[PDB]
Amino acid sequence: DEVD
Amino acid sequence: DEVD
Amino acid sequence: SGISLDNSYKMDYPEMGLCIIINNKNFHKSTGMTSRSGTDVDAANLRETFRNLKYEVRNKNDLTREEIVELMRDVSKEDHSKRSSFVCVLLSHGEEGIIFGTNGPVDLKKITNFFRGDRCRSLTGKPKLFIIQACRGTELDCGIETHKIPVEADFLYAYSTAPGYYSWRNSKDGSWFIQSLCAMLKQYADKLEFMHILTRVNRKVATEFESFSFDATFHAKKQIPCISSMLTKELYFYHL
Amino acid sequence: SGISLDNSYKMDYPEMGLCIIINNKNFHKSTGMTSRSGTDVDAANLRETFRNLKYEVRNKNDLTREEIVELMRDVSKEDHSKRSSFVCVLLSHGEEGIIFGTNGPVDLKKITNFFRGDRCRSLTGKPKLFIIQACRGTELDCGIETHKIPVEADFLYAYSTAPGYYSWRNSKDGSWFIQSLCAMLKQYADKLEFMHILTRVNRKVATEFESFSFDATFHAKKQIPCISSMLTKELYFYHL
Ligand code: NA
Ligand code: NA
Repeated sequence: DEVD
Repeated sequence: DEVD
Repeated sequence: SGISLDNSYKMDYPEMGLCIIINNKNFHKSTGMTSRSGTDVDAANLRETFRNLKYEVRNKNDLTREEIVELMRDVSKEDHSKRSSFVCVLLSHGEEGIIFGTNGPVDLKKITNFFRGDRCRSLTGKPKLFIIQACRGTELDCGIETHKIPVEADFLYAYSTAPGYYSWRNSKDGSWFIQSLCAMLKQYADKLEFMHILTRVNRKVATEFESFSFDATFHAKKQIPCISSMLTKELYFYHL
Repeated sequence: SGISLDNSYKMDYPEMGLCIIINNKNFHKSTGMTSRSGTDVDAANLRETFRNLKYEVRNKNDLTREEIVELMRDVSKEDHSKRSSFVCVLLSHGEEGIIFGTNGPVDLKKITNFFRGDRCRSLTGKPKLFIIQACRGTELDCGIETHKIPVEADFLYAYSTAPGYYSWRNSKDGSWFIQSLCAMLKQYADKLEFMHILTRVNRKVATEFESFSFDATFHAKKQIPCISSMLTKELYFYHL
């Protein structure tokens, strides 16, 4: 999971 | 007619 | 029992819930804000409309920014366990993200945060509706010829106008948006899901209203409302 | 003929319309923006999903801010007379109101303004859908346990996340929002009005996803998407  |  | 479906909010609690109407007409002179002629028409229309939907309506008039915050704090600390939903209607001057108390502005986010899923547990999972008749800026529309659920889940913001735009209020008839909203709730609350009702409000405001002004800057302008949905289910004001 | 009703957009033009997918994965090193691992999964899912809805899909990869603006300008100057609708999907880094080209930011409003009712006449009165997988800020959701028509009319912005919030993308599976959106379009485009589809996307994202991180700041976070509708009619991707 990564943030944009 | 008036604006808020 | 047979197959069950889970696509619509449970609206058959013993109570529909509160409908808080904040009607700010007269502003402290030092703010330089004009009196919002016609807002009493809006406030009365909303009271009757939501009464017929079986909401416990509370009308509040001419609240300071401090009174707005305390009222919403206090309401968010009530026990809403027996209530299906919560509705708050704000009628005032505004800017983007801001609604005016009689003596100065209030951040909309400060008001709505009281009802976050983690801060008002008796409304967790229940629809929280905020209906805002207020400007969101000063742009004019010239028209063209033709951790389990998020704390921000289950909010709906029914804005009278698009981001950055003025919102229009007629001193005799009430605001374009509130007029149309009440009419569409009256006609369709026993028939249509709420997003479809609000879409009809969008069309009514967009097609049936146009400003008339002696001032060319403000003449022949149009308005489109703005539905902002973080709801997770369909919302019907009736139940089986 | 018999009684006619006018509550849903006409979606039986010869063409459904364009679906422009801007897939920004690799950013110029000087911007300091990370590569958006998993976005190709999103882009491929969207291409197939909208293909099956009979949209003319155009995938564009790694566009500069200048290329984004020129592309959208050029698309807005096409003749859309035979098309029912217009769809644009933006996959990139972002902030509130902003999407990143590979070399710097673009104002969302600059992109969408090309399609205003008065600036793209062959889409006037037709639904213009903008689907945005990008951050809108840096807030994290901790969750809780359980003059004829307005120029801004007929736009729909399907935001992946609430205002002010990060948006989540899984490097293996794609973004939470685009994953859910495609799945719900696949299952319900022949059955549900578009706002009801997007409401199912809201619920899927809100209930089925939660971040996992070794970093306590970013661990166990939730997301709710944000539907922003200026539509004036119901939108069904099928017709009779
Ligand atoms: Na209005
Ligand atoms: Na996402």
